Amino acid sequence: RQGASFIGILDIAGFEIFDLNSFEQLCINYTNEKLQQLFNHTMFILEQE
Amino acid sequence: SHKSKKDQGELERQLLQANPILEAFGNAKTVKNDNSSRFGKFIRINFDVNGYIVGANIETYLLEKSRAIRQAKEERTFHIFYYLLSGAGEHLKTDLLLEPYNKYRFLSNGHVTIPGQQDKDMFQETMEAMRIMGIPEEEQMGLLRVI
Amino acid sequence: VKPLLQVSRQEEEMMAKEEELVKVREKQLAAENRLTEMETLQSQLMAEK
Amino acid sequence: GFQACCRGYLARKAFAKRQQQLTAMKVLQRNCAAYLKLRNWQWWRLFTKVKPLLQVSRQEEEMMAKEEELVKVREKQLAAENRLTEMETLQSQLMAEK
Amino acid sequence: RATSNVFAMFDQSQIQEFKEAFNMIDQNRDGFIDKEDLHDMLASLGKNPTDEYLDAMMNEAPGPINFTMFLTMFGEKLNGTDPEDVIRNAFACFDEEATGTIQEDYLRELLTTMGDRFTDEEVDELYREAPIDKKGNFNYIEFTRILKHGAK
Amino acid sequence: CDFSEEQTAEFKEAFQLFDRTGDGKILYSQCGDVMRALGQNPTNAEVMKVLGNPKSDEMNLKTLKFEQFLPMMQTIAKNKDQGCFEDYVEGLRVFDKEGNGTVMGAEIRHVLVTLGEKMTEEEVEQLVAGHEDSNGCINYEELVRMVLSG
Amino acid sequence: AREKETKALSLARALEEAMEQKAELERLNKQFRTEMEDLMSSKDDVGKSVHELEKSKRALEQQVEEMKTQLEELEDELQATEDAKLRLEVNLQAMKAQFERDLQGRDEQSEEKKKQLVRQVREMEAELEDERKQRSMAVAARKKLEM
Amino acid sequence: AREKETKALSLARALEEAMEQKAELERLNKQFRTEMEDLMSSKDDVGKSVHELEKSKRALEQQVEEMKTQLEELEDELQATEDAKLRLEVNLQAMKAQFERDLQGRDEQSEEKKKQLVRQVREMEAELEDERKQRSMAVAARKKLEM
Ligand SMILES: [Mg+2]
Repeated sequence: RQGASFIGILDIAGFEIFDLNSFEQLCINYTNEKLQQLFNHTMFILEQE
Repeated sequence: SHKSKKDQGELERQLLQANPILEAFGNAKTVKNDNSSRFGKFIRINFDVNGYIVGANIETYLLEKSRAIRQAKEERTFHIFYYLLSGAGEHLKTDLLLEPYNKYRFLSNGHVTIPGQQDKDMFQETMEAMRIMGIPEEEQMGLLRVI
Repeated sequence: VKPLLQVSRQEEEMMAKEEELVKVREKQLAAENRLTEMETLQSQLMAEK
Repeated sequence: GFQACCRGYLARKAFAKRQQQLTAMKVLQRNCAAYLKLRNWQWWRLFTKVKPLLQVSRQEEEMMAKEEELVKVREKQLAAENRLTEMETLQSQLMAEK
Repeated sequence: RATSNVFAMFDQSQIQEFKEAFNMIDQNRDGFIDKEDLHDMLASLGKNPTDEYLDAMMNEAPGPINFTMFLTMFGEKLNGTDPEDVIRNAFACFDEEATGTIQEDYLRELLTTMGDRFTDEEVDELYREAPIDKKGNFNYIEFTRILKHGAK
Repeated sequence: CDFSEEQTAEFKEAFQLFDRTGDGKILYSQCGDVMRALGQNPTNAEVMKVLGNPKSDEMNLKTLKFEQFLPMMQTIAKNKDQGCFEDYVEGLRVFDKEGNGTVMGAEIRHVLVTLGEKMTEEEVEQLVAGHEDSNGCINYEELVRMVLSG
Repeated sequence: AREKETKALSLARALEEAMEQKAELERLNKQFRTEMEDLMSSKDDVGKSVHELEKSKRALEQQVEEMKTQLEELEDELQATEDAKLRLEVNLQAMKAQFERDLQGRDEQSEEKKKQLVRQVREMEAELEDERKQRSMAVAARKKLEM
Repeated sequence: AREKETKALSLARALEEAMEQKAELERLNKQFRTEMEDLMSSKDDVGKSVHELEKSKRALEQQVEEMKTQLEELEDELQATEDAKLRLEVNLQAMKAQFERDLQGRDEQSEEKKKQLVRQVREMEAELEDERKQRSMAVAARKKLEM
């Protein structure tokens, strides 16, 4: 278990719109919005900071 | 770890089997994807100072456990329910008290197919994946008994 | 003639060597098992603490 | 240039390996060739059946080897029991602390 | 064959073991095997049958065999052989993982390919009596016993 | 020849130790490896050059006699592109990002596998094997000196 | 040029062989000249020392027998010393492999026990590492309140 | 290419010279042996027997010379072999001593690194508890703000 470095691979549940969206879809779409904000922050904010 | 002692390594072979398993228990056919996953996962692969793989850790998120109970008009529950019901042999049907798809009311749509797949063959693929990962038959049967 | 024979003495000496070796070997294995078990007890008591 | 040096070193090591492995093969195959005939020779299989009896004529080395084995095992078991008792007294102190 | 002093062929322990052997093997202990001394030993150690055809080999060493002649006839067939420890050490050059075994096919390849080559018939003639595993493992460690202390 | 026969006598044996035709001949693919076994460091470009640029399949099929191998060795012995230790250490230092006399084994593997006359991963793992440390770093000065003196 | 080099080598070998043949034929011819002077000048003579000529011939044959029996000794002495060298070589190589086995065993035990210690320590360091971030969050939250 | 070609062709010329001289001596010696043996054959039979005695004695002298030469060459080969065997015995002893030193080095390195690991680990645990305390202080100061 003495790992020196790691590569992480993220596969979240993708953005959902059904005929009926419930608490499950709120949490999924919130996770997708957080990951998109990670993209926006990395690309546009941390870069210019 | 490619080396003078050239091999088909154990961790490599097992790592590749983790996704078929979590997909069998985790994924389901929705109206948007026939292999809709219904959980998030983060796979962390650990490398030594030489850059060879020493371990992987899979973290999962937000499983939509409600899908076990009730589904919309063209969808399936998690694939394993269909793999077991179609792939079990008569001794396994007897031991697990399995019934026709129309007996279960948690399978809202009854038997529903995925184009280009057979649940009876995906069952054998899943059980081979579990064997390769080293889950013993008592634990595989525990899983199927809980399902 | 058997009290005169040396081979019986050498066999007796080999048996004495083996017997005392077996005694210390039994104590070695028992001590290893005891140490392992007690160390697991010590570790569990550390967790409970 | 350096890859040529590395590939030379590797080829030279593999050659030295072959050279010694060939001398080992020469020993092995020469001995087995002599065996193939001698194996079937009546006087040899007679002598080898006598050999367990004459093998009783033997030197004392096994007793001293067992003496050394005894000493090594005895010292290891004494160390193990001392560490066991130290750990056990510490564990009893952990009981008091719990 | 060559005519050197007989001791050069054998370590002191090995010729001492031959001296012990010959003192047991000579049966009417006149100092010489005669054919009765031989068949007496063969029946005494072995089973009930006796095979006078073996007299066609006792004659091979000329006259009644003195200990120097007994040693000569054994040594001239025994020459070209080496101690058990060096034969185990020789196998170690090929069993790179020190499993104690070589594959049946791989040992056949090793013997047939290089040095002064065995024929595949000679390899199979080893295998007709050598210890072997139906899984393919040649447990060469045992073979070194069978080649010197064994032969059943 | 313009070469010392005392070592030609050794080269005859060392060539014959590559035996796999069943006689005093050996195949083009072996030529580089026997030259490297006799103590020279021919590049694969040099090996192809002295062989007259054979085809990649012809390399498997065509063969040298020792009478033809000896002048090949002589050509590689007399004239060479070989650098030296004082050059190679300066080449390895290009990867020394920190100045401590050490380089990452994964970097040296990647370099040797990808640049120049590409080596196999099996070869390169045999090269770096035994130069491990707790950081995965190779001390390139000693690695180079050992490989070169090996 | 490197083709001509071996052409010259081959022809040099041929020349050396032909010259050795010539040297032998010269030796023969020069010996035959003296032998012909013996055939045709006051020689091939009888009785005067023929018993001594026989004695010399017998002594030469005896010396050949002495050399042959000494060769029958030297052949076995060379065989035995070569076999001793083979035993030396094979035991030396097996001893190098045995010392490599010892070195690997030292590492196997010592490194396994020590790395188990380092693993427990690394699992503790993971807690220290998360405590760094928890402290950073706490102080950042207080700075967020202090304004 | 041209200088070595000239060398090759000059060696070929020398080879032809040696070959023709060889053939000349061959037929010359055959003729001379025939003439010499006719002078044996024509001489009286006892003198002829003494010629074969001298001829065989001279050949046996050459035989003894060759035999003693061979025994000298074999003596030299045996000496070189025993020197090599002693060199191997010395190298075996040196290799043994070297691996002994390396083994003691492995033992001392294992003990030293064990001690270093455990000592630094005690410091790591102390600094972890320090970070625990300082984070607890940070969150206490936050709570005492929020209050
Ligand atoms: Mg008798």
